[PDB]
Amino acid sequence: TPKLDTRAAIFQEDKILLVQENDGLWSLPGGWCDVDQSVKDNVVKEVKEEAGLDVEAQRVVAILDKHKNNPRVTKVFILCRLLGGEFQPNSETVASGFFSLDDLPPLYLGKNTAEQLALCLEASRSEHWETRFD
Amino acid sequence: TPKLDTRAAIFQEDKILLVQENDGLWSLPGGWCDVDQSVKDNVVKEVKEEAGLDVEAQRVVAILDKHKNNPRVTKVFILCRLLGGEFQPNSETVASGFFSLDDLPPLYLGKNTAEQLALCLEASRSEHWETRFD
Repeated sequence: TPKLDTRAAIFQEDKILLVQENDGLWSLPGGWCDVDQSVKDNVVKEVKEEAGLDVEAQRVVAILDKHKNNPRVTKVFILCRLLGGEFQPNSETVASGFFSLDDLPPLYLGKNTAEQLALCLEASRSEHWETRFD
Repeated sequence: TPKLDTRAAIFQEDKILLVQENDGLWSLPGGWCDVDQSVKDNVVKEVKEEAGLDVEAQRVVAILDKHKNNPRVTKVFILCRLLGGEFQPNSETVASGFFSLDDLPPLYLGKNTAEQLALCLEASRSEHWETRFD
């Protein structure tokens, strides 16, 4: 079957949380779903490990086919609510920050486009949401 | 990553479409997601192949972990809207029908519980829907 990728979208003052990798590109916390873990458990653990943050998985923004949306992977964008924490040294990422969608840092487009981040912001602002899929 | 399973929920007069397998058990059309196909393309093709029906993928009912909900699989329940067609001979299923949730036939519980079918009915009746996940 297609490989599962999970991405967490965390907002504070409508600014999105992004993590920076060794190559200097920025992306939503996430990655390939651990075989023995569910989508929700996987995003929450990845946010803790990559951004030092405690979050609660809240809403499925979108389930998207990488080939149709990014430069065989099914990508699950999960809107998460911040509980707390702070960035800590780790083997996966080197920095994190809250970024305005009008002034984004260089993105790892294969992981998340500006369009997908804008979709996540719209999901965070909506009382009702229709999960997108293709 | 976990294997992806897609299930299509099709309603007519609030009765759900179920397909019967060689073992005499009934389930929603679906199966493991083809590696080169998206979730949507995969459910639509599986409905055509298993039930002889043309449907349009509409809504993500739920993305559920098999281990937490059924007797390492991530299950995607998709609400589909019927376009037309009729049951035809095939190598996967032997019959199909619309069943009332108050009088269901014997189910392949590993594929779909009565609870998951009831969840799909609730999604078909709701103008707004919050996609469930765990």
